[PDB]
Amino acid sequence: RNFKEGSDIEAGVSLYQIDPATYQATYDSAKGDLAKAQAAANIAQLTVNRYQK
Amino acid sequence: QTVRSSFNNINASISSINAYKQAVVSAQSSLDAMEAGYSVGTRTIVDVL
Repeated sequence: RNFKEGSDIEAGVSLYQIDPATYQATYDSAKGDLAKAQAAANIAQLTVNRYQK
Repeated sequence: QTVRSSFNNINASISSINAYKQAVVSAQSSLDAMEAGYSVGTRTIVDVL
């Protein structure tokens, strides 16, 4: 828990740090598969810059 | 037969030139497809040479 109970909370403030260990894993397994997209889209980008010349 | 040999050699050899003058224009295009293809990186230096 990240709040003093009974206090006045601002919007967008952490109330409870929930266990991330199965969501941090998916967030890495999206960001891991992000880099599977934007390494291949690095190259298909760079092929076209080698073909426009 | 000798005169017509040379006259039909030179009529060949004009067309032989215009063959191999195009074969330069082929190979000069293929070379410049390499020098532009190697300066950007798609073809290597041995595919140039």
